Amino acid sequence: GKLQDSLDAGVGNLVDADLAKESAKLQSLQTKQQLGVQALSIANQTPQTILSLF
Amino acid sequence: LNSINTNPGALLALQNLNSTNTELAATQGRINTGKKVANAKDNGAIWSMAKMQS
Repeated sequence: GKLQDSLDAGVGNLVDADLAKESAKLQSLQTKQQLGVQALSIANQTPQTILSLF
Repeated sequence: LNSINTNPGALLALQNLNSTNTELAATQGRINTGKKVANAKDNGAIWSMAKMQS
């Protein structure tokens, strides 16, 4: 029984993610995704400026 | 460290709880039987010796 407990604890030490870091990485990726789509929005308007030339 | 899938400390507390449950059951057996060696499982040599002398 103790051996099966130690085995499951070791498999958990190998596979389990550290969720406390995952929350930070998740919200940081969300902020970077919103900044990326927003900067892409600014990127889209560059071609239209030349309409003033004509 | 932080994880959902397993918490080793709960397993360790469960192991200590089962150990104290086993010692408690052994003490309760010494209570009802009235003897520190009432059967072969407790101590075979003293039990067989007392059985022959009885």
